[PDB]
Amino acid sequence: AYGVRESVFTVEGGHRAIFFNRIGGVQQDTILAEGLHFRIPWFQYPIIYDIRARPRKISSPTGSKDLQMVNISLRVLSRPNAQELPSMYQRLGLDYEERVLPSIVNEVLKSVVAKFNASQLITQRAQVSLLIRRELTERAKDFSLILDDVAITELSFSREYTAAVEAKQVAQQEAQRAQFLVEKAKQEQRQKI
Amino acid sequence: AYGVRESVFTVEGGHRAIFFNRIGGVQQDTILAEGLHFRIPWFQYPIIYDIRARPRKISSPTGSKDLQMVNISLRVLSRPNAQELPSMYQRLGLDYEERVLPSIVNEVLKSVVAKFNA
Amino acid sequence: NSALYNVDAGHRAVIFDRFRGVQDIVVGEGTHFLIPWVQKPIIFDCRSRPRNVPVITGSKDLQNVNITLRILFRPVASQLPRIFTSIGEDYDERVLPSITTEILKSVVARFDAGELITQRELVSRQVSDDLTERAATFGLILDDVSLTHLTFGKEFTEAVEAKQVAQQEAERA
Repeated sequence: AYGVRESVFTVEGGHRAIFFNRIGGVQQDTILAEGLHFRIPWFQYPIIYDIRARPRKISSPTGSKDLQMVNISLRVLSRPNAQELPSMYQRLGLDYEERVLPSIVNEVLKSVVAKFNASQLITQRAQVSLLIRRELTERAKDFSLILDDVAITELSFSREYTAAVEAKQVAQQEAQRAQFLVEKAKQEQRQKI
Repeated sequence: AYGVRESVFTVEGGHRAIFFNRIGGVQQDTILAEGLHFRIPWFQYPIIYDIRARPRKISSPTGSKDLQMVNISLRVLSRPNAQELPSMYQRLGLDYEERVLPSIVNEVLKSVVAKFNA
Repeated sequence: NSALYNVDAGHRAVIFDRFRGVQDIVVGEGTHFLIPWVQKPIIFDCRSRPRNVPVITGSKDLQNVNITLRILFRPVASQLPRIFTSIGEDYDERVLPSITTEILKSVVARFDAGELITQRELVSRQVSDDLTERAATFGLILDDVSLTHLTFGKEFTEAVEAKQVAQQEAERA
């Protein structure tokens, strides 16, 4: 009864089984889709890859065109490419996300965010976001990792830069309050008269 | 004795029973008023909706044309329409008040009060 | 009984055949028949599902807004198997965060708090249209898209209160 049990297996939930044949290792060009399939009890020991795109959040400080650290946190959604299921494994292992995404994402962040200043980076955040999205797509393309969507989930600066922008708003608010002070002065003048 | 017990039911107090048929789901256009009715033991499992208008109090800060937040709490008395009992359920479920009223009421308040000053 | 399954009202079922894979059609509500141990169903909600997405968003004037957007979304009935295969039943927590965050941030970066409150219709239409366009790719209808919870920083509140206090000081003085 165990001969059939270990011989035929079903793959479900958008998962793919790649057979690690004992003849030469991973059996290339034998990728299979969802459904049911026949697995050799010994020679073929399938490895299951979940194709559902798995988002990941990366928190990595990066330098800007203003030479100031910017702890920008980015969320990236990606899934393995169906065409190159074996070879990626052969060159990446069953643990490829933590083996590829950190290096590419952090290098792209440092090489892209460095070309913008804080004000331009935030006001034109769409431009830098889509530029980094294209860069990440191109970079991870070689790694067989299809990229579903690249977005910026957070952006923070040193407390001193935020203090500076808060002081800018303070200056605007004070230059606004000045005219109310002038009106109060007018009323006080009338009272004095 | 239990065959008749589960087969015929009485609806009272301004309540409507809509039958969830097993042939294709909710028995559309089979709505019935108060009184007594025959409910199939298995195929038709009625769901009871209280027609009686119910009130609800919504408290939520809202901006005004003066750019100031005003917590103008509003009470609304509403009941489901008798002519569309199935479809609403089909698209709302048995909990439509908490699923609809918050969004519509808060959006309406924000889009109406915001146009006026105190 | 193992092969006997029923999908409640306001819901849809997507059936997966082991010998033929996923389906290309979606069955309706109510009890249905399937092949035991081969045709496994999955139940998805067709009723408008609400969700709230509170977030701090950076406006062009570098003053962040603590803003909450409430969206009544339900998956497209036709493309339910497509999304299930692509991402699975965790289709909201795997997609809605990114699209909501990016849409709201892009909308907010256009203007500032004053321009945000002065024209509610503009921002409402922008968020609605952008979210609908984004969810068109993901095939999830937005039954209702509504932004109803606005909050700013203490600096802009200070500015508004200064304006109001000066205006009242006119009459008082």
